[PDB]
Amino acid sequence: SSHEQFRAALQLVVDPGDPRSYLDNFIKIGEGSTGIVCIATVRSSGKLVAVKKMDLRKQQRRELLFNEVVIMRDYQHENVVEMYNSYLVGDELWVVMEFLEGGALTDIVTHTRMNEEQIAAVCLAVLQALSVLHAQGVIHRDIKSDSILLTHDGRVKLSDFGFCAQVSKEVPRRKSLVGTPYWMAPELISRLPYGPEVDIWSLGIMVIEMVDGEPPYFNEPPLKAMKMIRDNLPPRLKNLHKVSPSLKGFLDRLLVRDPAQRATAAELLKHPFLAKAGPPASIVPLMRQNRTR
Ligand SMILES: C[C@@H]1CN(C(=O)c2nc(Nc3cc(C4CC4)[nH]n3)c3cc(Cl)ccc3n2)CCN1
Repeated sequence: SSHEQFRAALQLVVDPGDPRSYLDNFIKIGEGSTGIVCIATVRSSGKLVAVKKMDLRKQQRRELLFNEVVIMRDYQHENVVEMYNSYLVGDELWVVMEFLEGGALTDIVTHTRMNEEQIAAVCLAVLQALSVLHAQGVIHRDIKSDSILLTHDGRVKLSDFGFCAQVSKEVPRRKSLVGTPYWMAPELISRLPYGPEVDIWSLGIMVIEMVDGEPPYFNEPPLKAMKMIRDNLPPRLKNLHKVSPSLKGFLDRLLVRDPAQRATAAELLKHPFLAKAGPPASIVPLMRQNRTR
């Protein structure tokens, strides 16, 4: 049947065997839309790893977990969480990854104000990842603060590629409605042909997260937020008058409704706002203390 076909297919691109041959002491530390994140310990070693566990039977778009394992195989980039191995355990896909001990950007945003040196540092790190991914035809399609992980020394890496897509010379655009409603680009909510530009819109929403502490429409039912994103003017900062002209001029190039006028990752990397971008040390205080907005 279709599930057995897909499971056989997935078995062909993952590593063989059971990672319980070398992983001990699984503990759930978090969850996302497709499954849970555990920490585990390499047997006979002190090495800590993160393991994503996704039940195939619960997935709305199982083919995109194929994309994650395949496209991100041995992807080595300073701003991308490293994937080590993948396995099929019963009806679950397990993906063994680097453990980032600074936590997720979501936790920083909810507990503290960030200054613009810190906001620019985070944006620089994400756009360096996206600029390369987009040049290779990879659309992430789930950019948001929960997809951003930090090290204790303040490095910033992108993860959560479970919704990603590959575009090509032959098939340069997608139309699938995929992502997290409050961060979705309007042309994607509209199921119009779209390219990597949808990640740039989502980054704009994450910038609003970093400035305001939440995305626009965050307490609205998700279908209503999607209707307002699709139909209304781009959402604005609640704290509009507390940010510099540089940051607003930057944000104005991300939250552009027309994908053909929205800035690309490579263009944004040249923007004057990112000359503010602080070094890893500027991020470190954000994981150790809180400062209300
Ligand atoms: C849907 C997921 C849910 N998340 C967590 O559960 C998650 N991941 C972490 N560290 C990771 C994650 C990974 C890959 C991605 C396995 N490596 N290191 C965390 C580290 C600390 Cl200190 C505190 C809380 C954490 N929560 C954050 C990412 N988005």
